Amino acid sequence: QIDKNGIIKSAQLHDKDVGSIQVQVSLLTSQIKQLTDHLLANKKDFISKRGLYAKVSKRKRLLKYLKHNDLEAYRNLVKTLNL
Amino acid sequence: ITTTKPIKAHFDPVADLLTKINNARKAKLMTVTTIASKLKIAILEILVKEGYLANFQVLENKSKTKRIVTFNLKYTQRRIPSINGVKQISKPGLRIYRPFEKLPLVLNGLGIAIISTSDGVMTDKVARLKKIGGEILAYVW
Amino acid sequence: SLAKLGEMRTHVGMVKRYWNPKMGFFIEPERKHNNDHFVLELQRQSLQTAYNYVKEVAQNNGQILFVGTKNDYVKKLVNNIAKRVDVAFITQRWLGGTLTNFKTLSISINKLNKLVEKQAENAADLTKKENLMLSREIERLEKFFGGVKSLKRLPNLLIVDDPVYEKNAVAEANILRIPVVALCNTNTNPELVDFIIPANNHQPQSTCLLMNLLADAVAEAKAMPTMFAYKPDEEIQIEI
Amino acid sequence: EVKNDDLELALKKFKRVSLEIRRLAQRHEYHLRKGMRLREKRKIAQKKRRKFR
Amino acid sequence: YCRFCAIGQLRIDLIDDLEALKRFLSPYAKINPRRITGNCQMHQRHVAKALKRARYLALVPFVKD
Amino acid sequence: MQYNIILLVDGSLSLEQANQVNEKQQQTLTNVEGLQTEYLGLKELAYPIKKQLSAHYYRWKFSGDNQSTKDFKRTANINKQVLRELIINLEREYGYLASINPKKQQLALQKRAKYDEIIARENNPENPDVPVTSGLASTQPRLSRTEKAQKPKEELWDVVQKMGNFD
RNA sequence: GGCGAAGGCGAAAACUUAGGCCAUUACUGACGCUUAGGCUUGAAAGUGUGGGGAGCAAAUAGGAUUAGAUACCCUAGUAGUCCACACCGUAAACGAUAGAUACUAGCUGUCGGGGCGAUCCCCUCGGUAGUGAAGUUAACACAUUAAGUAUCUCGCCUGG
Repeated sequence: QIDKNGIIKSAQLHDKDVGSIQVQVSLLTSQIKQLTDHLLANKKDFISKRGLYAKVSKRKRLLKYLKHNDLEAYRNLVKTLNL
Repeated sequence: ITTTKPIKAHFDPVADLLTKINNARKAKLMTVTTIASKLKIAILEILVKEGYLANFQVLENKSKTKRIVTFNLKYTQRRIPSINGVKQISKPGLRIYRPFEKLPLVLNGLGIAIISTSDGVMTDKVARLKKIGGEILAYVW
Repeated sequence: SLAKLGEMRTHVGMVKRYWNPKMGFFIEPERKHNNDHFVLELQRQSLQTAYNYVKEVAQNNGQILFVGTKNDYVKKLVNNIAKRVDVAFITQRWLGGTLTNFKTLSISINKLNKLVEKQAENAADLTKKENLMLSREIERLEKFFGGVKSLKRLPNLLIVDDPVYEKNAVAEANILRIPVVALCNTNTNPELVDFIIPANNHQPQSTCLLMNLLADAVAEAKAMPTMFAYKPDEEIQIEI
Repeated sequence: EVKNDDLELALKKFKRVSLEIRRLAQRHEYHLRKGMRLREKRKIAQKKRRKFR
Repeated sequence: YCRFCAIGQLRIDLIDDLEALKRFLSPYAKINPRRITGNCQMHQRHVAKALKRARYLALVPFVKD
Repeated sequence: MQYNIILLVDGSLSLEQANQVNEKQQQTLTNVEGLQTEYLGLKELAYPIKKQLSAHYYRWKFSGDNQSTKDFKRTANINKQVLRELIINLEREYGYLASINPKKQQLALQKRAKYDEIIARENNPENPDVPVTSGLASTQPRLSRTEKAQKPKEELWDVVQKMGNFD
C-alpha cells in the first residue's frame, strides 16, 4: 500500500529525524519508484501518474531547499534532481 | 487563563489580523486571536492607547515555539464596536512606506494611522512631528 | 419586596431544537441539546429594570398596553389584569393599521360605539340575519382592533407574550418612539425589545407571574394596590 | 415473480412486486443516455425522500 | 433503520452471516432500500456487494424472478 | 492479511474425488500453506453455473499474500474440476483496533438484548438509555501560559441598555 | 452516500496502488504558496488499424401524415455504439463560483474516523447538505462547503 514505516525507519537516522527533510525526500523517491512500478503494471491509472508528477515537483522543491540549507546534500548525491 | 483557537501562518500576520478583525465586525464577536510579533505588539499597544481597540494579551507556549496574541474590541453596552474600519497597509506583495511629511489624518482629521519608522513605531501625528518616516502598518479610524 | 426572586422558580425550558443563537448571549450558555433553561439572577435584574422603568414611564401619565394573544392563558390573565388595573387588553391582535394611521383606529372605535348604541336602541325591526350581522360587526371590530375599541388615545407602551408572535404589534410599536418591553423566550429574536426579559411562557406559572408583575408595576404607577412581589405565594394555574 | 397456492390473495400480494419488476425491466428496454435516466430517477427518489422526511 | 454493526460483525462475508444479508433479500433478486432498512454507507456496501456476491456464486437468484 | 477461500466444485461428486480435486487445487495454489480440505457440504446452487444444479462447497482458512492470489484465482477458474473460486481478504471494512473490535462485546450484549427473555424491555436497537457523557470530548485546546497581560480588563455582558432615565 | 484532480467511479469476486478521515509541543526547521512559459491527463463523437458485431440507430431508403418527411410513426438499415492502439484532447469538463491559505449566529440531516458505552444516546473533527443571522450580489439569491471575510499567484473582461 503506502509502503510507509519501513522506508521511514530506514531513512530515520536518529529519533531526531522522524519528519525531517531526509525522510520526506526518501519517501517521495520511494513513492516515485513504487508508482512507476504500479502504473507500469496498471496503465490507465491516471491518478497514479498525476500523483507521480506532483511528487516529482515536491521532490524538486525539497532538493532545492536541501541544497540551500545544507551544502553536503550534493556531495553524497544519491538523489539527483533529474526526473 | 486559556486562550483557544490558535492560528498558524496564513500567509502573513497582517492579513491574518485583518480577516479576524473583519470577522469580529461581521459576527459581532468580542475577542479574537492572531499571530504575535514585535510590530503586532507595538500596533496593538498603540491601538489600545488610541481607543479604537480594547486591550490585548500576548501569550507564548514556552518560546518561539508558539507566540500568539488575543485581542478584544472596545464595545459600549450596546454591542457597538469602537472599530469603524481598519485597513492593513504593510503587505508582503507590496511593501508600502511613506515619509514623515506625507502622512494624512484619517476619518475627518480624527483617524490615526500607525507608522513604523527608522527608529520606532508610533502614531501619524507624532510621526510627522518626529521628522522620521517609514512603513505604515494600519490605517485606523 | 419588588420583583422577588421567589417568582423565578419555573421560568425554564420550552420547545427544544428551535432557538435563536443570539439569545445565548442574553440568557446563558445553552447546551447542544438546546437547554432552554434561564438564569435566575440576570433574568431577575432585567425584570426589575423593566418593572421600575415602566413604573416611571406610567408615572409620566403614559399607558402600558397589555397584550394577550397566546392560546387562552395569556389572554385570560391579561383580561384579569384589565379588570384589576385600568389598562387596555387584547382578546385578538389588531390586524395592523392602528398608530401610524390614527384615522383607522378612530373609525373602528366609533363604529363599535355606534354598534353598541344601535344594539341598545332598536331590536324589534331587526331580523335574525340582521342581528347576526350586527353582532358579527361588533365582534369583528373588537378583534380587528383590540387595543383600540372604545378609546382613541395612542398607547405609550405595549407588551406581548412574544415580540416575534405579532407582526402588527411590532409594526405599531416601532412606529412610535416608545420603550417596548415584552416577555421574551429563547426561540425569540431579542432585537425587538428595549429590556429583554429572558423567561419561560410554556410553563404557565412563569408567564402568569411575569405579566402579573408587569400589572403590579403599572398599578403602583397608577396608585392602586399591587399583589405579586408583595405576597410570597406563587400562583399555580395550568396554561388554559 | 411467483406467488403460489392462492387464486386471488397471493395473486393480490403478487401484483405489486410483479408490476415493480415489470417497470424495472421496462425502463431497461430502450436505449437512453445516463443523463435523463439518472436525473429523473433521482428526482423521483428525492420526491419520495421529501415525502418521507 | 440501522441493521448492520448491531446484528452483524462489521466484517461481512457470505458464510456465517448470510441470514442478515438475506433479510434484505427475497428469491426475486432485489435488495431492501434505505426507506425500509436505513443502513449506513458501509452497511449498504455490505448488503449490496455480499448479496450480489451470493447471487454471483449461485447461492440466491442472480436475476431470476 | 488472511484469505478466506471458498471453492464450489463440480456437481454431486463423491467426497473422496472432490477432496482429490481440492488437493490438486492446493497443488496449483501458490498462496500460504496450512489450508486443509474442509467440506462445507453439497449445497444447491441457485442456478447451473455451467450445468451443475448443486455444487460441493469447500472452505479454506489461512493467511494471504499480495502477488500470489490472482494467478491462483484464474487457474482455479480455468480448472474445470472446480466451478467457482471466490476469495476473501482480511480487509473488507472492519477494525484492527483494541477499542473498536472489543466493542463487539457490546454487540454480543446487543444480541442478548435483542430478545426479551423477561417481562422487562431492553429491545428496540437505537433506544437511548443515555449511559455515556464521556469519551474523547477533546479538540486539544491550546494551553495558555501568561507572558504579558496588557490591561487585563476586558469588557463583558453588554446588556440592552439605552436612555436609562426617562421619568 | 463516500472517493477520485476534472474527465468519473454501481453483477460480483481478488490483487498493485494514488489518495483519504481522526489526534498527535511529537521531526527538517519556512523546507512554503500558487502559477504566464512548461509537464501529464483529458467524456465523447468520428478516423483508420484486427476480430467478432448481439442489437440498433447518422447517413440512406418505403409506407403514412403533412403544405412536404432523410422531423415527430415504424420497418430495412451502415459508420458507430464493443474492445486493443494512437489522434481526435472539445463538453451543459459550468457551481457558467480558480489553486494554496486562515477566520464568520445558529439550526436541522447524513457518511467516515477517534473515545465511550445492550444497541443507543452523546462528544470530536472533517466530509457531505440545507433555511437563515451577519455579510454579500441592481435583482434573482449565496450564506460555515458563500456569491461572507481576507493574503500569494495566475486565467478570463468593455457596446451589438
